[PDB]
Amino acid sequence: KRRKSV
Amino acid sequence: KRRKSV
Amino acid sequence: AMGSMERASLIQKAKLAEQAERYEDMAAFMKGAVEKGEELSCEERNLLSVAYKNVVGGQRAAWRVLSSIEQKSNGPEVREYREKVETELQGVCDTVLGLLDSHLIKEAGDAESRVFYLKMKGDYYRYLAEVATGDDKKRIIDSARSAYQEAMDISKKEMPPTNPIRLGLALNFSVFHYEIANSPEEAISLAKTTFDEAMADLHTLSEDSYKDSTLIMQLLRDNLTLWT
Amino acid sequence: AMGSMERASLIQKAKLAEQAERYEDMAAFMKGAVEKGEELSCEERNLLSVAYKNVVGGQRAAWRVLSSIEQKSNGPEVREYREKVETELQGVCDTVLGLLDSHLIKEAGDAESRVFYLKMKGDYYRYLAEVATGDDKKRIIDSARSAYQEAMDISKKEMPPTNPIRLGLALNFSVFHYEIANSPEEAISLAKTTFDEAMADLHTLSEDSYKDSTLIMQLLRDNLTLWT
Ligand SMILES: CC(C)C1=C2[C@@H](O[C@H]3O[C@H](CO)[C@H](O)[C@@H](O)[C@H]3O)[C@H](O)[C@H](C)[C@@H]3CC[C@H](CO)/C3=C/[C@@]2(C)CC1
Ligand SMILES: CC(C)C1=C2[C@@H](O[C@H]3O[C@H](CO)[C@H](O)[C@@H](O)[C@H]3O)[C@H](O)[C@H](C)[C@@H]3CC[C@H](CO)/C3=C/[C@@]2(C)CC1
Ligand SMILES: [Cl-]
Ligand SMILES: [Cl-]
Ligand SMILES: [Mg+2]
Ligand SMILES: [Mg+2]
Ligand SMILES: [Mg+2]
Ligand SMILES: [Mg+2]
Ligand SMILES: [Mg+2]
Ligand SMILES: [Mg+2]
Ligand SMILES: [Mg+2]
Ligand SMILES: [Mg+2]
Repeated sequence: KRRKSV
Repeated sequence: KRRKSV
Repeated sequence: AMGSMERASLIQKAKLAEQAERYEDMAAFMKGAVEKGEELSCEERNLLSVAYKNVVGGQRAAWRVLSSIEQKSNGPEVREYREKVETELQGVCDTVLGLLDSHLIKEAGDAESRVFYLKMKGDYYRYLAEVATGDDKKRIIDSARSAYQEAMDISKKEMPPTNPIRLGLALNFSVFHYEIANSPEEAISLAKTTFDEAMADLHTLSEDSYKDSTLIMQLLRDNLTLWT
Repeated sequence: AMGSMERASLIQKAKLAEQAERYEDMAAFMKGAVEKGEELSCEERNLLSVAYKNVVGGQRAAWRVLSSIEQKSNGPEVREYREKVETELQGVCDTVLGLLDSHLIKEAGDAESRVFYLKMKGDYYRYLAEVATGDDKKRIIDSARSAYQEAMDISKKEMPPTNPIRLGLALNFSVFHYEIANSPEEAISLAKTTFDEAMADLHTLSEDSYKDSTLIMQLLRDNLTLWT
């Protein structure tokens, strides 16, 4: 998984 | 479904 | 704008752009490669096709969204923005058609190349026909028809029924019949005949060629399933 | 180039472009709206953010693909094309940062607006930091840090712990710690503290606000799961 940003 | 083209 | 870049570097950069899903860059690199004046190889024709199909495909998908909104609406904003997208789409089709007329098609002597470029000519006139209105419109439709017909005539004389370019040509010409020419019976006849003649030639193929041909045969089946 | 279009028409066209997934057009329409000089509403700030996040997100994804190819390779083509993508990415970050400095941030007095624009300032410096090298680099990193820190300071004083902009700010600042500042412990501390304080404030929320807050809390949990 790639880390989440928003 | 949408018809296929290629 | 790609005039100063080596041909081989443009091709290499097109492949990098494809990996990066940068299809506008991919198309510009491939336009620069065509403009070097040399014929394109099989792999290079495929890069040219993939690049522009992705670019025009994004524009068409957007145009369909905006046209749907415009039709439900029927101020000037929706129509203006649909027109803007339409004009840019037209410009990309005109660019491709220009590459084909100056001078890809006239130098293409082998069946594989000539059929590939005439299929492309029919596809980009068909895209122009999707947005066209009136009789200006009739000549655009007949240009798509004529290019597809010449490609079909060569393909039938020069290529096996399982050849993937022949199969994709027939698939696209049958879509042209169904949705541009208002000829769904012709579309269905063409997709069925093409599917049947390819089925009967599969036995001649290697495992790899079989995989390539059956992939496009499945798209023919998908269309017949939708239309019947 | 959007100088002749009414503000309300630019906003309307931004919403149409979003529906059509035309994010470059969306960003240009929203840049034109900012350049009208008036503050942006909550909905308009969201359109501005969505538009540029999608544009820069495509450039970053491409840059990562090309950088990976370049690093495995280590002629000039891969490096040249990575540089081209990098320069265009830098230009978009500089455009956004320019909009924030001329003059969104200085006119933003309410906490919701000021925190939103300082988060954006930290995000676009962080994107510049992803591609930067050396110490030129240190000042870029510290610019991202400083903008995030000021946003965090306001958010803690002025917003509830469940506020979605506060939650997204913390999420992004924690990514900044983990992958730009080489401070994974700080990243983990910040994501955990933020998650915990939001959990304890959920009881105050409507069903709709709860849905909005828990959506971003899940992204915090996703990161902690990846990092621990
Ligand atoms: C995956 C197949 C169906 C495609 C090919 C193409 O496949 C080839 O190119 C791709 C790689 O770029 C395929 O993934 C690859 O396996 C190769 O056989 C196929 O041979 C032919 C040329 C089809 C059928 C008609 C069109 C050309 O207008 C066409 C295009 C491409 C390049 C794009 C879709
Ligand atoms: C779907 C949520 C998580 C998002 C919102 C946004 O949601 C809102 O906008 C979207 C519609 O454009 C949502 O789908 C909508 O439900 C609304 O609540 C959310 O309130 C806040 C502002 C999050 C958290 C931090 C960023 C701002 O930098 C942010 C951005 C957007 C506009 C984009 C993602
Ligand atoms: Cl417009
Ligand atoms: Cl380049
Ligand atoms: Mg040369
Ligand atoms: Mg028009
Ligand atoms: Mg020749
Ligand atoms: Mg032959
Ligand atoms: Mg006005
Ligand atoms: Mg550089
Ligand atoms: Mg103010
Ligand atoms: Mg408050």
